[PDB]
Amino acid sequence: DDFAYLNARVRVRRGTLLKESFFQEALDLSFADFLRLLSETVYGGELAGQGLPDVDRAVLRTQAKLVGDLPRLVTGEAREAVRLLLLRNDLHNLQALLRAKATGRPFEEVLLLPGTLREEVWRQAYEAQDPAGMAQVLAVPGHPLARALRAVLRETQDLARVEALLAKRFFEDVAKAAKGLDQPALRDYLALEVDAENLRTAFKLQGSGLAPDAFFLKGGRFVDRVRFARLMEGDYAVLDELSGTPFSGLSGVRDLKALERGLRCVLLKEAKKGVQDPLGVGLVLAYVKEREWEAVRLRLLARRAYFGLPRAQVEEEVVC
Amino acid sequence: GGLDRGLIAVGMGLAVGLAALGTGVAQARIGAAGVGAIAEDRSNFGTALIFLLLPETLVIFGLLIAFILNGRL
Amino acid sequence: GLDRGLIAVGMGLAVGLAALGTGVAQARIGAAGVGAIAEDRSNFGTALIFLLLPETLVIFGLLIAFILNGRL
Amino acid sequence: GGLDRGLIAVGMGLAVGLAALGTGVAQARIGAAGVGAIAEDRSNFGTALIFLLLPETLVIFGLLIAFILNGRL
Amino acid sequence: GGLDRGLIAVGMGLAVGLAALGTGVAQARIGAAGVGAIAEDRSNFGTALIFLLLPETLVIFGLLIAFILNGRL
Amino acid sequence: GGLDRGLIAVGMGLAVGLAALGTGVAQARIGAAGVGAIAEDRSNFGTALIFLLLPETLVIFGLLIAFILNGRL
Amino acid sequence: GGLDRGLIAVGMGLAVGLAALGTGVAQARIGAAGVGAIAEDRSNFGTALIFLLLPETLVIFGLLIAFILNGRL
Amino acid sequence: GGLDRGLIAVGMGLAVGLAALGTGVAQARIGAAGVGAIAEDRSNFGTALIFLLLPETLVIFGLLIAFILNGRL
Amino acid sequence: GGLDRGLIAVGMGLAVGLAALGTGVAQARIGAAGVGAIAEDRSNFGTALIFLLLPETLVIFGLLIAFILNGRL
Amino acid sequence: SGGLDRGLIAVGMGLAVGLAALGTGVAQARIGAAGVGAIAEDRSNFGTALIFLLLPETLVIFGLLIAFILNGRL
Amino acid sequence: GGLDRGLIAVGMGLAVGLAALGTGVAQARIGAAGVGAIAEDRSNFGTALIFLLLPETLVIFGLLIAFILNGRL
Amino acid sequence: GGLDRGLIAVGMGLAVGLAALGTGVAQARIGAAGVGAIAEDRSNFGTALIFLLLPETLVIFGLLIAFILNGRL
Amino acid sequence: GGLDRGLIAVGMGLAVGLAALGTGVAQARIGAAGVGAIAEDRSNFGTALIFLLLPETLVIFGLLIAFILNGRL
Amino acid sequence: VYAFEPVDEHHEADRIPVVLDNPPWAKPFELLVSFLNTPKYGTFDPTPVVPVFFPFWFGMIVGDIGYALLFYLVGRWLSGYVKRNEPLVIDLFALKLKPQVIGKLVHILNWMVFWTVVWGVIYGEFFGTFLEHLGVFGTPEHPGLIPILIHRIDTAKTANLLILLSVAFGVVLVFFGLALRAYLGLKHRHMAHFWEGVGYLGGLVGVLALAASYLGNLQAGWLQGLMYLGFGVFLLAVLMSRIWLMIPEIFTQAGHILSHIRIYAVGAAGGILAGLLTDVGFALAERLGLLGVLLGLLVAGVLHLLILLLTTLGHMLQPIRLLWVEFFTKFGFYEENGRPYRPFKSVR
Repeated sequence: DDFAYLNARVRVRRGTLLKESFFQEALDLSFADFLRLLSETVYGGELAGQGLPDVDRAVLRTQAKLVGDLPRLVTGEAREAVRLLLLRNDLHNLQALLRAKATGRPFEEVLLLPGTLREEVWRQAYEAQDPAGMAQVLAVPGHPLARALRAVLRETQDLARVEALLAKRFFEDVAKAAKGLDQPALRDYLALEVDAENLRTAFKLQGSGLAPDAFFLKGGRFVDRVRFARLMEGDYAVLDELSGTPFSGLSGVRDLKALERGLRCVLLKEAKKGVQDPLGVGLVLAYVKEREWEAVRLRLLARRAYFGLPRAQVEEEVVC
Repeated sequence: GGLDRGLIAVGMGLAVGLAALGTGVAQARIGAAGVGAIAEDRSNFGTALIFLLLPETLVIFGLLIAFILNGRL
Repeated sequence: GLDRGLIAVGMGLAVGLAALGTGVAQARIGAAGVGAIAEDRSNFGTALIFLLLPETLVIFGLLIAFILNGRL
Repeated sequence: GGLDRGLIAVGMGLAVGLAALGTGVAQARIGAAGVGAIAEDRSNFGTALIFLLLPETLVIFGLLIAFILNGRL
Repeated sequence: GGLDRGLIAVGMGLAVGLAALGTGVAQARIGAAGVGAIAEDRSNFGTALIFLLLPETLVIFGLLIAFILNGRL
Repeated sequence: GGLDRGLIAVGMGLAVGLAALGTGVAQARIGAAGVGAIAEDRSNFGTALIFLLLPETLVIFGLLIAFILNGRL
Repeated sequence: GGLDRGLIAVGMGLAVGLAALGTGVAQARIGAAGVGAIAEDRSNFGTALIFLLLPETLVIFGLLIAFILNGRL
Repeated sequence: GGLDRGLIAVGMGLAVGLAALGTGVAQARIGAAGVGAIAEDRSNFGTALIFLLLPETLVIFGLLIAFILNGRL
Repeated sequence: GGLDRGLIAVGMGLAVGLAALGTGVAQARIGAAGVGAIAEDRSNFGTALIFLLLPETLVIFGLLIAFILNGRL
Repeated sequence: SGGLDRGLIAVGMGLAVGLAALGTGVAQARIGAAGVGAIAEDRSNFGTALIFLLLPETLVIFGLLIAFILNGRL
Repeated sequence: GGLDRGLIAVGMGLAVGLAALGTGVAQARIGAAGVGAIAEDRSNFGTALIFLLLPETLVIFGLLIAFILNGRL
Repeated sequence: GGLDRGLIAVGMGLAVGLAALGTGVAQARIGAAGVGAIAEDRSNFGTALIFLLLPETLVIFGLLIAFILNGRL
Repeated sequence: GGLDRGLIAVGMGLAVGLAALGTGVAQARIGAAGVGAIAEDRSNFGTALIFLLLPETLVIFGLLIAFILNGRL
Repeated sequence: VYAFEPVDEHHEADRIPVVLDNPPWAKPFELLVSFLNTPKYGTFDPTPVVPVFFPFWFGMIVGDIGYALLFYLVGRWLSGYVKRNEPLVIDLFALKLKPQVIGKLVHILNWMVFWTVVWGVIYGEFFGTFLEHLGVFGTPEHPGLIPILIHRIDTAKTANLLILLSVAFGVVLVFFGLALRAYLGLKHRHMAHFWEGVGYLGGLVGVLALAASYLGNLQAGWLQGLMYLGFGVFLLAVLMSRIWLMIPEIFTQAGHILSHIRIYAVGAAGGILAGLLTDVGFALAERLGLLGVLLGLLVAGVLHLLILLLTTLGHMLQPIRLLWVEFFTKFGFYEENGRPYRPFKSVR
């Protein structure tokens, strides 16, 4: 309820963050210097021993300890708004869980990376008679995933096309909840995220040549459906047509790796404007996205120190 | 005739009540932020108490004006 | 016997708006205190002190009401 | 000489009503946070009830001022 | 009778109305959180009803004050 | 001659108006949460309707106060 | 004479206006959530309209009190 | 036959003003949700127009009470 | 004339001011959602203007009530 | 030559103008907030934002007309 | 006149105060969005200051009304 | 003087009070955005202080109106 | 004191109370942002306290008007 | 080669460290001085004005001699704790304090309580109103003992003089801060801040002169050229600066000068509260029965201790907050925060 009581702990968490020089010093190490620098970091409290999977589990536990509490301790419309921040991990968990349910593998075979719901609910949802019953088992009061499963559940029982329409309706329900919320910053942030995801899907569907109207979604502000068709076709001039929008440097780039890098850079630049509202909820989402970018960069530095990647090999990964 | 002391006391009471309302309106957000800071860490309790005590001057000036009106009463 | 009721009406408005401001502070105070208590049991006394900090407006309103009653 | 008992009753009623308004303004967020905590866990329902019952002193003081006015009436 | 009866009646009416306003302001977010908890689980419906009915003490005190004003009228 | 009837009518009118204002202030958030629960599913429609109609007790008490004022009138 | 009749009309007007204010403040978030549920699906307009029409009883009771005032004057 | 027409006119003015205030208070969230649904889908304009026009009953009752006041005037 | 004309003008002014307040209260959220839709799409200006101008009926009715009051004046 | 009605008419005209300006400012708050957000988004719909901002002035114009009618019939 | 000038000054002061209240209510969100845009870039300070000064016309009209009241004082 | 001087003082006091209320209502969001920009960067203090001090012209006009009332007093 | 002194004290009390209300309304958001900045870092506390104490000229002008009313009485 | 080269000049001293270097009589206020940031290493050290004025304003704040005796008892308890040489441990406060900070706090409490007992003798108030029983103050309504300079109960002869004393203290502090800012600008040879301080002083002087002329008393002949010269000096410094430090800045400085009456306000409020509590307790004890004076005096002491624990923190904080808001901000004290003197540790 109180958008400032959580923001106080958010500012206290934002005071405890690694500097850019901590990543600049990580460009020259031997993973033992990186282990010692991680032992001095705030994430090092979950650091058990030495090794790449131990460091990965420590980074995951540190992210769950530093970001997972913000999904808790919230109430009402503030809780419903903050629920639409850590939604991608639970969506991927539910997607691979539905894929395993359609596959028939063991319930302990899945990894089940941390989301926003109870893990015992995900364990009980491994065996269910109907997918609507599994959604009712996984039903929270304000989670949009349960309502999206109830909406898209009137197609079949369990299909891969049902999972694709579930992901599309999950993005559409995120956009609808952003339209239905009183927050001038998070709505535009989610709209830019949806538009960048649509552009990434247009890049990832290049060469398929199928009907993009089924592939495209709704909710974006910088892209058009004719622009989506021109991006589905081999027309990088439409990518040059994105003038004035957040896709400023994103122009004429045919490389999908560079396209996703520029998309992540534009997303981090848009989330860096989240410090403008010090009384709302956008600063907490900005701190969450900054911790996520720092954790992805820490995992990249850990992989580079493990397998001996050059600093030139990671120079395209520390631009922002 | 006898409509002076009651009106003066009514104005002083309106002053004290609206000053207490404004002081509580400030103290709501002040104490909410201070309690969130204390729940974040137990290291800035005095700095939060400083922000909690910074807003009492409005109610203090209201009580001073009420005492001045009572001296006029 | 005309201004005798006006002073009582002003004292009543004073005590009522003082309790209104005290409850307006105590809303966010008790909200943050209950959120801290739901976070951990180790933050009970500081939250109780922060909740009790709002009683000064009620004390000043009761003092003004006692001053008006002595004037009454 | 008349026109004083009704004014004192109106003042006591304004006191009781605005004290109930402030107590309700506190108890709104109090009961909302308590219901959220009880939905979280049923173990801390007693501390939630104590925090909810802590705002009753405003209504108690308003009833005391109304009783003092009724004694004056 | 005269105007003091109507003045005391107006004071009791303003008391009851502002007390009901404060009671509804308390009941709003409390019933919102209770309906959210009932949508979460129907097991805590009794605690939800208790948290809903807990705010009516201000209404009971306002009804008592209005009855005292009617008895003094 | 006397404005006692108009004064009692003004008091009962302020009573009924502020009581309906508080009832509507409760019913806004109550019906928002209940409409969210109904849009979730039709499984708990009865308890949601009970929680919606639960705010009518303050309006009933205010109507009793207004009927008592009319009987005094 | 011309002092008692206009005050009753003033109180009836204040009652009707505050009742309409409370009814609109209730219906605002209710209609917002109902339009959200209608945009979610074109199948739940009935319970949405029921929850919308549920706030009309306060305005009906206020109109009944105003009709009682008009029967008095 | 003194301050009667002006008092009845002041009451009808307060009635019409607070009724328009409540109608606008409903219409704010109503038109916000309706514009959000219209931007969501052009096919949802009719239900949004119905939800917008549903709030006019308070203005209709206020105009009826004001016409009753003018007939009393 | 006396004093009924000034009170009638005061009530008409209260009507016009509170009706404009309610119209602006609706038009705030109306224009906010309309500007959001206009920045979203340029093909929604003709409906945003309709949603904005739909709230002017309260101001028009208040102007009509003030004109009826001035004609009574 | 009103003695008490002349003050009451001026008080009513002042209350009308003040509450009309309050409603116009309450509208223009969210109006200018959304318009400034759109202008910081892009410098393209500044004229439409100005039109949406100036659309609220009809209430202030009607309140000023009511005050002018009160000053004329004073 | 010992009653007309004070009432006219009260009306002019209420006009100026409520006009400044509405101007500040606009300027709050206006300056919030303008300071956000200025923290975004310094290239948009002119239109931001223009939108900030756009609320001054209501205060100018209120000052003109107060000057007309002082001329009629 | 007599009834005119105290009424002019009440009008000047209501003017200054509502002007300070509107100035603080602007200054809340103004100082919120300014302190947010200051926590963003310490080099934007000039435009933040300019936007903070821009809203004091309404308080200056209210003080001028109160000084004109005192000169009339 | 008669009618002039009580009404002058009532106006000074309304001025002081609403000035304290506006000052606390600004100071709530100001102190919330300042406490957030202090919990963010213990390096911008000076500018935070400066911007916090900047919302005091309204209370200073209210104390000045209160002294002017106490001297003019 | 131990090269003891000199420090930098008034310009270009950025990485240079900073130290207090104050008198040992004023060494105890170092924690309160260093609660904020550091100066510009060539900025005026304002720590002496803290011990000059915060005790003098704090004695005017709290004038209860019984509260001074309770403070002396608590200081004796803290002195015994410091003589025990144990660390001050408060687990619910999470406050671990060394004996040096506790000894500095005890010395500051003694230096506060001396002037506090002096002003309580000036106010004639011991534990609230103990003069209701034995009239140690001498009033014309009831002469019990020697006369009080301030009766501290009525304000008909006290409020104007108290407001004048608070306004004179605030104006003197504002003038001292403006003079210190102008002297530091002349020392650093930065004529912008020097002209700004001179113009702010002239505008404040002209504002006070025109206010005392128009809204104050009669005889508007002597200060007419004073107000004209003040407005002219303000306009001339505005032309000499052209920095748009407008009438908003002058009004903010004037409000910071006029905010010193809050000390007299809080002192009168605490005195009225303590006098009302003590009068109600003494009345319900002696005049109501004269035998429940034990239980009545116990309840009165409990209520007085509760009111003291509720209000004395803010009553002590408001003077130091006003000092930090006036003497620092009038002299600047918000530029670059200084660099700390961090030598080699040898933590031992």
